[PDB]
Amino acid sequence: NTLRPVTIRQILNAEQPHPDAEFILDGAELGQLTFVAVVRNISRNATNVAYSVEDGTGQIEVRQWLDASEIRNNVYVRVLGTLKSFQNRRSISSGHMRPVIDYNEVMFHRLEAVHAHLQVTR
Amino acid sequence: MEKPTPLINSSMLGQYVGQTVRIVGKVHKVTGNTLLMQTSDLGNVEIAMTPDSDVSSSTFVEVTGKVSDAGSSFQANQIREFTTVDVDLTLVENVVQISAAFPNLFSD
Amino acid sequence: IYPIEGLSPYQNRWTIKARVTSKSDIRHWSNQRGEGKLFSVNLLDDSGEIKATGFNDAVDRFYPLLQENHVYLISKARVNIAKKQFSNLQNEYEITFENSTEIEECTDATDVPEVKYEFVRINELESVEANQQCDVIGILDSYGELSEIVSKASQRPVQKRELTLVDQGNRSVKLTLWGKTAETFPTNAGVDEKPVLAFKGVKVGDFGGRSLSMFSSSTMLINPDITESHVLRGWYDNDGAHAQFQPYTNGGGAGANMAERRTIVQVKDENLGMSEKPDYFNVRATVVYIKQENLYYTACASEGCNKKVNLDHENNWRCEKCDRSYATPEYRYILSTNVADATGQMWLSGFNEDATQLIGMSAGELHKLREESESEFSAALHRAANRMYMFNCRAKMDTFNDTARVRYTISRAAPVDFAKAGMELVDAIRAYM
DNA sequence: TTTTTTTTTTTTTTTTTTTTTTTTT
Ligand SMILES: [Zn+2]
Repeated sequence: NTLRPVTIRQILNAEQPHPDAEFILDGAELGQLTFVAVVRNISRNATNVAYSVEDGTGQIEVRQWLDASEIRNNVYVRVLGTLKSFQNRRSISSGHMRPVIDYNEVMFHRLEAVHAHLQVTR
Repeated sequence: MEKPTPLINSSMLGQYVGQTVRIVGKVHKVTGNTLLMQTSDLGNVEIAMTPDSDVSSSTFVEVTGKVSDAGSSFQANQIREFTTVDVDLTLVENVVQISAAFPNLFSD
Repeated sequence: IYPIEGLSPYQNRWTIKARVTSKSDIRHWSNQRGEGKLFSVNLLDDSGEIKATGFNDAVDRFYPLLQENHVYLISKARVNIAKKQFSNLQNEYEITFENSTEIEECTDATDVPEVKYEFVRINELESVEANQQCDVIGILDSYGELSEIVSKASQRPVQKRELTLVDQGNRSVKLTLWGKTAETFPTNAGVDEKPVLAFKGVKVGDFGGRSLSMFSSSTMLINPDITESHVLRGWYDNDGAHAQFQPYTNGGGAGANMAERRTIVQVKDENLGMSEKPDYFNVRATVVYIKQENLYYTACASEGCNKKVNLDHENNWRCEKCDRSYATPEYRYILSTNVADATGQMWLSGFNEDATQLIGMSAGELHKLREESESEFSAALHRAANRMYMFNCRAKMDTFNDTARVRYTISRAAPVDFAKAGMELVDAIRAYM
């Protein structure tokens, strides 16, 4: 049970063995995952906050649950979450979402995804 | 759909005429709505800036922009701040190169 | 004849003139489709360096034939894509010896460059950073016995030996030999009468402040005819074997790092801290969860004292050890935190110092915050997760009433240096390309 | 075609195994 650094593209290319199962990326279970991206839109609901998020490789929705005014459009963020499917759509269900520390983290993150992919793959 | 937006340096401009790219650099000069940027590449790039941009008071910047058909000019769509008032450009160069080598992760 | 830099898969008629700078031991294996042997050699000329490898029958044919620092005509071998995971060189290509391969030794050494040395004096080593290549010369003082240990990392026996090296700096440092070079060490001539030993490409470990270890690619010479060695020979024989020396220290781990970097899967797979002797390690991990209940305990208000206190009969806080009571308790952390990386998830415990930076608040400050709303208190904890650290840890056995659990303790947690963690990853990646 | 860079070492502080984002689009 793991925390996989991934690009939105990998999220989008992850296979779901049809029915409604666990996702699979590079022949490995894709549960919890993390990535860095730029907020492009913010939609606020009673139940959740939905962000449209994009990292130069693809775009995805991440919704985090209420039970964030620092976060705004056009801002880098670290996303921690679980990959989920509803009705043929993929989105991240997130608990934690933080304004990126410095830009070097964005760079560090791409490498971490490469490195991870390389290690599951050889 | 969202087309991937390559992270590029100045030498890759030729490969994306008419396409939207993403580029990082240290601000050299700002002359009206034109920005002069130094890339990890060590090459400089002319960026045409949106009316609302306070780039002047920032050190490193990330531009999402469309490459213009003359050489290495640029119509800024969006712009992202960094440094202080400490981006590592060598790190950046390497990420550019490495990202180019893994299109399964960074592209279509 | 071709320069080394000239070699490619696209040309098949070639011969190189090169000197062997280093040579591997003979490696054996087994698995599923295979099980065999190989060795490799590094080669140098005016144009550059290249790795060559022989498999199975090529070992029998060439292993005896090729000797370090000697110069050879090599011909009619395959140029292959380099496997950089197994090499220190930057070359895009490497050479594989086939059965048609011609090797004949040369009488001219003048065309071919000789291994250059950039020596670091033993006293200067503390300025070189760990896990880095370095060159060292000095007098051999003595050497350890050969020890055989199954590395928890691999799970295959290893021959090991330690040498004590000394220079004009009056400081001594330990250096580990591995494998066949380790065993055969006293075979070499003049080894007992205080020889000079010269090392090329040696790993700097921080075990005992600074210590040394060899790589596959590393090289040592015994009394080379080099101006530096005559200086030491002259020096040692005149007043060197007269004065006393310094150990460096800050049994056997010369060249090792007191807490090698590991992944969570490695830590568990290697059963670290499952035997009596504690283990130490570093892990880059992300805080995923902090346990709310029992985050902190009420502690003794005595200077220097931290024992847990309890309410007495006059509703004061009583300490046993210091046998007294205070109106106000001190609050100290007993942090229980779940951290994850790409290989797994693991529980860590932290104490007052390290847990404070993990929350950005002393345990007292947290307590007060909880007294105003649970919401702002869980925000603080919720805010503390999704953050990345280098964790320095020990792993030990605790004995909870007969039963026995391993625990992982944080001794230091530093926030990740993204730039530098980045360059590490670059290096790591380039090895797959 | 084919395989890896190896080891080693200490606090004072509660209880003993923890719940990670919970349901809408
Ligand atoms: Zn006390």
